[PDB]
Amino acid sequence: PPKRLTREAMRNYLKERGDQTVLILHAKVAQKSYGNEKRFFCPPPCVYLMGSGWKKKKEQMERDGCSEQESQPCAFIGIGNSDQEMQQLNLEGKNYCTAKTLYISDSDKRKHFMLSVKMFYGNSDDIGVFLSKRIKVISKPSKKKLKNADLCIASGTKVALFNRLRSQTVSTRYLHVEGGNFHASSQQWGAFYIHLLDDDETVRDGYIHYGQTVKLVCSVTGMALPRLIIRKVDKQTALLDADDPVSQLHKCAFYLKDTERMYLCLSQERIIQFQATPCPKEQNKEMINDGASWTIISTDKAEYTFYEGMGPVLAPVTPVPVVESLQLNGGGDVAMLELTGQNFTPNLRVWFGDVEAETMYRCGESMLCVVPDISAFREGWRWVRQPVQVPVTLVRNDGVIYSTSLTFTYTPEP
DNA sequence: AATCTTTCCCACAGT
DNA sequence: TTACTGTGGGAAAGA
Repeated sequence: PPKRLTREAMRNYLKERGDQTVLILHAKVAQKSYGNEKRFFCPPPCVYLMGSGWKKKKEQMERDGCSEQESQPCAFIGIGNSDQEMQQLNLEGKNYCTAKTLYISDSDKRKHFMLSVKMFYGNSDDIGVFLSKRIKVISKPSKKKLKNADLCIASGTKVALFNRLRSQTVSTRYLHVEGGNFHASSQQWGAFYIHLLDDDETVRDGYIHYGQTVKLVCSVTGMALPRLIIRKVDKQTALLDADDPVSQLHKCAFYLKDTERMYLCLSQERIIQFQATPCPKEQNKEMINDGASWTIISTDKAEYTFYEGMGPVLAPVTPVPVVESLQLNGGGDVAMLELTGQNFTPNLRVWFGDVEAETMYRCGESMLCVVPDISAFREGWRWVRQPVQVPVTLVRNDGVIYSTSLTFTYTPEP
């Protein structure tokens, strides 16, 4: 039968933390296909397997007699209904795989959907079903123009940047940090924070408009580009006088501030600067290189982390709970902690460090638990003598551990 | 009338 | 050459 997590096994986990993590990276918007069209999601949704637990799991399975294909994690992806209209992803040799041929027909009437990722090992042992964040279905890019918060880009949020032509032999390329440099990758795409700057030269809020100075920061490596002025393009000109909101899937260019019309530009797989030509017709326009035209789109991320605290289990690890936030109560006579998040179940207990707490399930989004007494952690303490911080972890009845990034602090009373 | 969003159509450059 | 395929741009339709 399945075993409950022991205090010792929790201690061992807390010491090492070899979690298995599934990340799903995708755009927040998808353009619908009309008729027999296939307009593929771009950038292509990406599944990443993160953490040292994938290697540990793989070694455990092979020691127990699995071959390499049997221990290989497998993934299928689709857009959230029936059927095995799900497309296979190849994760062999890679950390990750992109879903390059997903689309949504106009016969689908949903205004929003989630990607569904189904995972199992090559021996057919179920891992489970992992959901993306919400994706809004759009008809096509505008323009021009804010009341539609969903179609605008807020300062501090993440964007992908890709470079297309209508038809080319060469692969669509995506801004992606790799090998210690910004590159225009055919295989992976980065998500960049887009920071609006005080254009004097720090954080400034609100939505991004053409003609504003922004900083692009890789959400993964923290690498940053120089100050850029984001400008609007149509066909092959950057419009110098546009100042309307930047919107989903619009073409734009990045003029390197204080430069003699140099723009961020791709060259094969390299990111360079290229000089625009001044345009004799009208002076409020500059002709740009095709490598200097980028499509911008807001990006999101679903992340699930799990660990077999008591060894292999027969139930899938999913639905994986995610804790958004922690709220202290008091309240009743008991010190209570409220957890808000997703995928909660009555088979979960909140653990404070290596101490299991009485936990009350309310719904998939809410749980309460009894804050252990400080002596719990500090033997003989009859009150909080100095601050004590402990990790908060969710644990399932079969010993699977769902780590949280959150802690709880006991603070001395003033 | 006017303006905006959705759907439909076509042509490009690659198979 | 003709036939077929995603994609951007622009026309037509619907709101």
